[PDB]
Amino acid sequence: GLVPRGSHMQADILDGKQKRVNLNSKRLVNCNQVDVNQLVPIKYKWAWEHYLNGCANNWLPTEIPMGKDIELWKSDRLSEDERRVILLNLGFFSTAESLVGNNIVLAIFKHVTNPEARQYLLRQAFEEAVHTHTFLYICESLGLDEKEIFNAYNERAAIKAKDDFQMEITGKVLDPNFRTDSVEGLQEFVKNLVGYYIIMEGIFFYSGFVMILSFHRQNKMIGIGEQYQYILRDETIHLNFGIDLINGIKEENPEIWTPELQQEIVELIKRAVDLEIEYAQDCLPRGILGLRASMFIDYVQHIADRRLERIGLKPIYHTKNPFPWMSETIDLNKEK
Amino acid sequence: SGLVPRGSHMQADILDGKQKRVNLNSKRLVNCNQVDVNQLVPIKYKWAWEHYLNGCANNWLPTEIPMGKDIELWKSDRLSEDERRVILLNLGFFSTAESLVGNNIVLAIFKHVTNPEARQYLLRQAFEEAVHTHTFLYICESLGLDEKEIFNAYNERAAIKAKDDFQMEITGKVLDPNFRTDSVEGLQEFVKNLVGYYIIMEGIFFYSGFVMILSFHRQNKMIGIGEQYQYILRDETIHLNFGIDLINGIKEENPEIWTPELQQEIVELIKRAVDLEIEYAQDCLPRGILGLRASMFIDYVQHIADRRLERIGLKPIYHTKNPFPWMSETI
Repeated sequence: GLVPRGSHMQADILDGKQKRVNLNSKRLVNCNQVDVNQLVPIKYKWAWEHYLNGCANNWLPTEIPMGKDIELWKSDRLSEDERRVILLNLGFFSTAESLVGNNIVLAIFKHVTNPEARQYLLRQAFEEAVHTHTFLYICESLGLDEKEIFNAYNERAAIKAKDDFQMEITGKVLDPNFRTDSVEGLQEFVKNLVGYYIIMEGIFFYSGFVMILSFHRQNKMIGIGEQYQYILRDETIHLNFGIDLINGIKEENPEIWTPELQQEIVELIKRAVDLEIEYAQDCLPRGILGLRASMFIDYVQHIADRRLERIGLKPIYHTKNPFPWMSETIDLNKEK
Repeated sequence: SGLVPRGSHMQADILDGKQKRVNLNSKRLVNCNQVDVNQLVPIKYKWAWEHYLNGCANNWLPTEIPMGKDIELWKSDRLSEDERRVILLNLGFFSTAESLVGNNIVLAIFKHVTNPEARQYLLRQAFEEAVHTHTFLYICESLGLDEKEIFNAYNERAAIKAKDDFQMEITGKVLDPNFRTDSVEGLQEFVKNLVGYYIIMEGIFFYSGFVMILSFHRQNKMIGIGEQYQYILRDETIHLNFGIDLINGIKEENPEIWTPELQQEIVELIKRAVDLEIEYAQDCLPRGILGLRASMFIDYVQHIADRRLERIGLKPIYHTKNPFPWMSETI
């Protein structure tokens, strides 16, 4: 257990040694008593593990062949109703990933005063960029009008409704005056976290996944499908991290978790469910093979219940999952 | 290139929403509030997108690089006290330097680069900083170093602190929650931050260290650390090229900011960085090690400074030769 002479670096600023970080002084928010620039010693092992797991999931949209997708898209084989599902989903996702990425950088990162959690955030934000690249790649491959697709959240009411809601639940976290060192401020911050991790990534995205992966299972648009499988694998970790972060902040700041905040989070999730159901209905006015709006009523309620449970809230809908295969692809894409 | 099929268009039910489609010619690198920043398309800055694609093609993780030979050498008496000093001081500086760079991308740069393709690159770059930070943790754990001792070096070692303090100063007022780039003064301050982090920190302050560590690698010493630094160098080369492109792009779009006064201030900042970096090299090398002496870094740091100056349209000022020409070899 012995190293040779000179294996330590020597300080010439003696008072500087006090800036070594006390592990137990570290906190997820409002931590100004220790140096946030030093990674060590790691306190939140869960955050570090999410980071390592994400790093092991590198993929690039350009590694996935689109030849069969292009051939199918350009043919007359797809019904207009099938195309409608694909186009609306691309429309929503093309900008939703940028909304998530921008929120990580511009809202979340400043207030998560912890280096190991920030490491994960940097991986997460980069993954959003990869997802955005996916939608560009799909548009270019299929010869879609890229501006029509990317502007969809400004042109289609059911998509705009979801993203206007997102803006509302973002709160004032972007404001130069926003701070998390009041009870009210930290509560607002937690609502932003619920909005992005639980609602946008955990409910809005998972519903899109069923629509697209339903095509994949029918051997239609399998290039898009494979890309969405990779996206789902990432989003599984994003969600797990977000849940851990919310639960960690609650534990360290129990005064924020009032009946009032609890009830508001429940109402926000209810509003998300209604908006996602309305979106599914816009995607499926008549339904397509293997996909009807009524199935999404049950599915969206089901997953909302699962999200509520994970952050210590009671399930409210009690519906069953009409897509058992999603759980099996969820199983295959489970975090280590 | 096939025909657009019937029914393959997304139909609008908000009729005036079409106005929000982004006009290519309206996009700008800074102060762009006339178009929607959330939509990537249409891509204007091809150079930014190219840097993004290049970074994505460079994936690596430190845990993929075996440390067995490095551990054996570190435990042996075949590495001198002086060689250990060079390694430890560099690990000390780099362990927090990448966190500083990444934090600045997120907390200072991203908000004000009002362009989605440039932001795609920034997210890739910030993730690469995280990979580099991981690298230094992994080296510490592999070699059984005191991790708190290494990561706290920038608070404990004067020559390291001097570099990072200068870095805090040149960061300017960009972190002020009310800082804005929509004035000549504001944009000049922002450009000074870009020079500070891309040119000075990533383009000069990393370079004595690269030379020192890669010199060990060329002598077959600590080849595990060496390989990790080779991957870091590959990333850092793209970081620098992006930063130079961004600075030059902002200048082109806002030429009124590039005043003789600003040009002179930037030269003076780079001169101060050179002095600090030479002092850091002197701290690493109180005595010579094979092919490395403190005096060599006077020539080298000045040489690379001249190269950085040229790339952002400023005249070289030192005119020194490069004593480490092998740094320009491809691996």
